[PDB]
Amino acid sequence: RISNCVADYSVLYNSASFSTFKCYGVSPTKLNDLCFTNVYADSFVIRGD
Amino acid sequence: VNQNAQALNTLVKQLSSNFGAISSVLNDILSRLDPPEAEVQIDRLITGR
Amino acid sequence: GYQPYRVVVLSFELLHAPATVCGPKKSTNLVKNKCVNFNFNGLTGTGVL
Amino acid sequence: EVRQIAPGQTGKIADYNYKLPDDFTGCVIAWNSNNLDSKVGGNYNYLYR
Repeated sequence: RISNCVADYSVLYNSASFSTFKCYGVSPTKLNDLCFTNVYADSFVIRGD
Repeated sequence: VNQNAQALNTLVKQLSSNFGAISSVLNDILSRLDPPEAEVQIDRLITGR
Repeated sequence: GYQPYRVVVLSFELLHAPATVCGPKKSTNLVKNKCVNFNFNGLTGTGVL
Repeated sequence: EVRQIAPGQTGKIADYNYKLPDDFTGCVIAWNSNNLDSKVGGNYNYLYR
């Protein structure tokens, strides 16, 4: 649970490593203006399929 | 007078409903999503109102 | 089909609450009696303050 | 990076190089030209802003 900081959501979108980038929540470029109340970052690794 | 003002009250109160969209604040959806999908979202919300 | 993909999901609990994290957009001082297109952490309305 | 060229995407392949309108009507065509485009010289003559 990341909180009380500033996030570089523009450049995060910029690294071309991201191959499956599905932003069902909101449009990617618009991650910059809105203020997120809180946030979780659930990380793991799964199959390619 | 009671019935007329109560009808108007229901009309105004109807604005809080998401009608199945992402939210009820029309400007929140504008800030969140992109035009090519705000299209369908705003479509649902507008047809509801 | 079986090349392991590292996957991170970023869930945002966007609602009306104390804003903790958002983008590095440059703030500016207020105004009174002059309607403005303000953005107070998602509250993207308009009006005098 | 072909699937990204579509009305409703943003990126190096979607907007930075060449755009598609949100009211476009037409047909995109993509096929595997890895036969001729495979250049022992590394085919670096193919550029993008």
